[PDB]
Amino acid sequence: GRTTDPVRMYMREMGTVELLTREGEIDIAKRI
Amino acid sequence: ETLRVDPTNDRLSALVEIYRMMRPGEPPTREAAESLFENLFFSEDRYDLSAVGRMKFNRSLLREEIEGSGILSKDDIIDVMKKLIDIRNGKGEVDDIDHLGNRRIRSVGEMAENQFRVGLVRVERAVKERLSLGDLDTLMPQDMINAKPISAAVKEFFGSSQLSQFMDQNNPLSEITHKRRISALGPGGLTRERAGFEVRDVHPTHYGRVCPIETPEGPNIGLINSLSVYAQTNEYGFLETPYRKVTDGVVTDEIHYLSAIEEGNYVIAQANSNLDEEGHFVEDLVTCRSKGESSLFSRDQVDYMDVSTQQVVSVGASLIPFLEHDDANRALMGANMQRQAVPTLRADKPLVGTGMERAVAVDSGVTAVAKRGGVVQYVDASRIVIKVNEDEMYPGEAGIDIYNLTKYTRSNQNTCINQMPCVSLGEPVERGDVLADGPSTDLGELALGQNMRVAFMPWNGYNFEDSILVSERVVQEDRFTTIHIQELACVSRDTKLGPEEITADIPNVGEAALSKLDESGIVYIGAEVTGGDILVGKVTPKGETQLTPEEKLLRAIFGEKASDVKDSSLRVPNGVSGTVIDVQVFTRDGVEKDKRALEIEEMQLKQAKKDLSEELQILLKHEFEKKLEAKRRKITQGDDLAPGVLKIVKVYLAVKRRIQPGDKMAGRHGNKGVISKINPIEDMPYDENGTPVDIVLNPLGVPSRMNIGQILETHLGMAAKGIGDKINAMLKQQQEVAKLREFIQRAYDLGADVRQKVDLSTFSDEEVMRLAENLRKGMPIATPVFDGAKEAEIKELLKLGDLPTSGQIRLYDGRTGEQFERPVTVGYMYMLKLNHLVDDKMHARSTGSYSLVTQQPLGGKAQFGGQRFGEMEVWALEAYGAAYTLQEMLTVKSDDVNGRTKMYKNIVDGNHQMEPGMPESFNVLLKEIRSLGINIELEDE
Amino acid sequence: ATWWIRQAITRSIADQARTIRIPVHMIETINKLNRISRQMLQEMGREPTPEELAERMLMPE
Amino acid sequence: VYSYTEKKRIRKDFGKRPQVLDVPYLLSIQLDSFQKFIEQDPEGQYGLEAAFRSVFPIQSYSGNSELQYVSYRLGEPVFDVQECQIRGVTYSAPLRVKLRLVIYEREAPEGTVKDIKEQEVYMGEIPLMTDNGTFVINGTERVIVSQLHRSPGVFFDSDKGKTHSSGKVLYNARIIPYRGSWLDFEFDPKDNLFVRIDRRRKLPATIILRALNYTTEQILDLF
Repeated sequence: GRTTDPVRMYMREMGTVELLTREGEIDIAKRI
Repeated sequence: ETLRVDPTNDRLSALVEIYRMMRPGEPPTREAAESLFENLFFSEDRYDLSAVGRMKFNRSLLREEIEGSGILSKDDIIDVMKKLIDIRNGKGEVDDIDHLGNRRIRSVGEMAENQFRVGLVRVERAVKERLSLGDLDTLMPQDMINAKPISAAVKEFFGSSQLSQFMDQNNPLSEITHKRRISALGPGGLTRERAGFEVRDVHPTHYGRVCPIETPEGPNIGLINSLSVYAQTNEYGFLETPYRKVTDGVVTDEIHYLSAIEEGNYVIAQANSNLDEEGHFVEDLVTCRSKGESSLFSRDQVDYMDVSTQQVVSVGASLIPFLEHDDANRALMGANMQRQAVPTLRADKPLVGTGMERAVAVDSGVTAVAKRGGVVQYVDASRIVIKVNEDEMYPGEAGIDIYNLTKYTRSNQNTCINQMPCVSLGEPVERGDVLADGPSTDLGELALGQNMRVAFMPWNGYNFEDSILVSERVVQEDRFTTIHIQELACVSRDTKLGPEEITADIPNVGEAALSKLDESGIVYIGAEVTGGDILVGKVTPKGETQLTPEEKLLRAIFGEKASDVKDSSLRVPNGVSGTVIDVQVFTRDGVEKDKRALEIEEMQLKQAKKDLSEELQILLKHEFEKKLEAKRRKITQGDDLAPGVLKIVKVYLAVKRRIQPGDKMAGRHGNKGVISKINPIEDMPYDENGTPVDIVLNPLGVPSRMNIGQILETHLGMAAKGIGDKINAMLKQQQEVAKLREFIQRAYDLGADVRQKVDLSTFSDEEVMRLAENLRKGMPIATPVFDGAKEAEIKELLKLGDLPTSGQIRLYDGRTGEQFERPVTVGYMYMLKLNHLVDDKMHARSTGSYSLVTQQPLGGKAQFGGQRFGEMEVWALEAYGAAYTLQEMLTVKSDDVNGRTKMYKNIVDGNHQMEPGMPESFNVLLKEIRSLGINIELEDE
Repeated sequence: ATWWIRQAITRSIADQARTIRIPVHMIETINKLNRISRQMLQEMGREPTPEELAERMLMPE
Repeated sequence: VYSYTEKKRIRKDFGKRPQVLDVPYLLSIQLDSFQKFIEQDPEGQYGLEAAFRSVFPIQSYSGNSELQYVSYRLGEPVFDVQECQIRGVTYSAPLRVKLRLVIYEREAPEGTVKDIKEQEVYMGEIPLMTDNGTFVINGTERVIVSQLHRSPGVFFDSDKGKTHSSGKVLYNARIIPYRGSWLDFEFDPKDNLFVRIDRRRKLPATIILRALNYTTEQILDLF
């Protein structure tokens, strides 16, 4: 439904992204 | 229809629905919803019905298994739903929440266990977290467990919780009635703000388990009920009361404790039901109570009978003679008051009691009861030594018992606790006998107050509404005088400017003020101090005074030096005037002990050695020397004080408040009263023999509030004192042992068939003499609560003495000597001095300290603050035309910072005028609204 | 990243967790004292006195 | 028969009903409770033993390292009652618990253990109770008053018609556990069965049944 708890909103906005895959961080560092 | 309205279709849909309900905003997911649901009710870690919970659950559903699991089950939930549906349509009764079969009792042990378990789980979290990375030999089960959480939980519960309060210690009765107190408040109960009337109300199941009348009147009435005399607690925690099993028609002597739910199943006879010496009821029809109501039943219909006529009331309410003659409101007030009687200098006795005094006095650990019978070997004001009888002697021991009496020490209410031996040298004492009388106790009898010769008549309006007129003879005998030991602590901390000192050199005080202090700056023992005298001389360093001009000039003129230390000595509170009976000095380990601290320490050591040495002399040596070294270390080890504090000095003052107008006195029948005048003896009404009446009480106070108990008590006490006076007269002339024996024996018979039998034939001549000597002050009488003495018995006892049976004599006015018409009722009533001394309540303030945020005076008599001129008082002033009075009340006298100094100055030079100004509280309000986003200002500045 | 995140979180706790702020070195000293007092509480049985910590720790007392 | 302290001054006694049961020890309510709490029994029924058995057996999640409780004892109080009152301290006894840290060999579901470390550890001080049912916490004599609370179980407490017009009675049920969340069932004026979890919105009653792995057919079979 709806909520006012800021931590809940942060958990919602952040949990959308998949965690990661190994060699993904190396590729991202390569892009940087 | 619920299925029709049910939006869910599948288990997962329902799980996510309950997840959304429980945790809105969090996107539901399969694992999260399943885990939440399983943990709500079906995981032993986060859900548990105690054995009592399971028992009540199964019983409510009519199951036949009294045990089970602490977690719910599908069968349980569906059965609950089925029974709800049944009660909706079929035959089902809403459970009575106030039923004492539905309310459990939580005691100290259970609550402590729960809090300890909370600490255990919150340290279990940490121990699991640490075990998350297991190790082989780098860890021990001493690093993984922290004591701080468990200690914090236990200390928080025991010290700071609603259900652990300072012990009411101004009485044995108060102590005992506080110990057995039932409260519905606290963590897990109701609240006084939103409790509701239904719970506060008394219930038919309270019979024999909770007193109906002992309860504090006020915000929490019906929530602080007190346990009944005979009430017990089940294994589960439901109050149960005793009953004597009734067979076909015989009242057996076996006792069965019946819970509230078990009471309804049977019909129970009343305690006031006659028996024909064989257990058979004299009357075929008897009064009983089956289910809430009462009615008449045949003799062969009852299953149980009340154990005694006392079991309905609590201990406090069972000490009121003729309770059945008092309206419930007045009995409630009388109990709540006699809880507050202060122990007097000499506790005399209740001349009219209910026989429960011995039980209350002995049960409360205020007296020293012999643990083993024997012969008293050595008595002393401070200790008793018993030569145990060889029968009770254990083989490998010396049959010697030493009781160390508690001398004058402070109670929680600043009253005096002091034990006096009540046995003489060489007397035999059996197990359970009282050796020393505690505060407000007499030979093992509870004695809350004194029995005073009272008379019922107006006497010139000096007892107008409830005021009491007291004779000077009452004050002269010091029979309402009390002792009020109290503590005063002086603490020397370590300030930034330097450590504080307790030196005797105090500036700005003459030699006389410092006469009482010794060289070390602390008062002597036994010094008689007065309000304002210095007890402990303390000075705090100071500097950078920033002296104003026209004061630097004065110092230069008179060549004096501004001291770098300001006086902060502990002075006796104003008004208080007593003698210093004890001084204690606590010194921080690193600090160097002063002269007085060493002198006290040596006295403690010699006392400790003397006590231990006396122990061994009267009576093993190995433990003596081991104990002596242990005691010696404890005395000089150094105290663990708060941080910063260097040394604490405590002074004990022993005040003696005698009596005065404004002191509240009260009887046991809810009859309050405030002493108004202390009359000279010659002015009190007196009888034909010239004996004045000690107190004069208004009779108009009786009929309005239906407490005839006081009148009946007055008559019975008059009869008792008549018997006592007869014995005293027969003793003043050495009549005989035989005459005294005959008269005393006749006194103990007194007509009606009373269960008590006293045969003086078995009393030795010496014993009879002691008995009579103990009765010459009046014959103590017991009047059980609801089986008291009938008025005819009172008249008969009055007739035993030569007193008139009407209970009323003819008095003469001491002022004029003219007989009062309409003979008045005189007798002996038990008066108590309640702990509402006017000395503790008088308070006045011209000016003093002012609150911090709001520049207003402070609270009552502890900060020396002023009275609260509340909103309703402002309305009262507004209703009058008093505008200037109101203005000065709320602007100059209270808040205007510039206003009050100018008003003080103006008064000092006799110019009664004010410059009102603006109260500071309004300025605070303006700055506070402006601290929001609101722009509030004053127009036309 | 764990090193840096723990560093940031704990420094924030040290810097803005108290109304009367106390410096990081003093917070470290307080934490060390608390840890050693806790250890001595169990290794001893009742409590460590401030002098007793002058031995387990190496401070002037 | 009269005790000597009663032979000195016998109180004349009116009242006719014979005393069959004498007044019991008036402080039993507190002494018995704390005695159960403090004394250790060879069962989990009461007290610290019950608490330890309930919570103390430790398992390391996904680690299989266990810490278990053997027994406990109460050390001698440091200070006496009068000494505690004078100095000002809680009259407490140290709580020494005998713990055993057992380490399981990796890949040992059978229960094969590597080593056991049995040590006795101090766990705070629990205040003791004076002979007269009193605790002294900071030199001041304190008393813990017994509490009267709703017993755990099920209660049906239909309102008295105070909610909706016509004075229609709405029946409800409530499961009160010693620990855990409340489970309430209530009716609405439209005559429907609703579940409420504590401090939570109303939901249709059948939701809980569906959460219990129940289908519509068997639900109607039960009801």
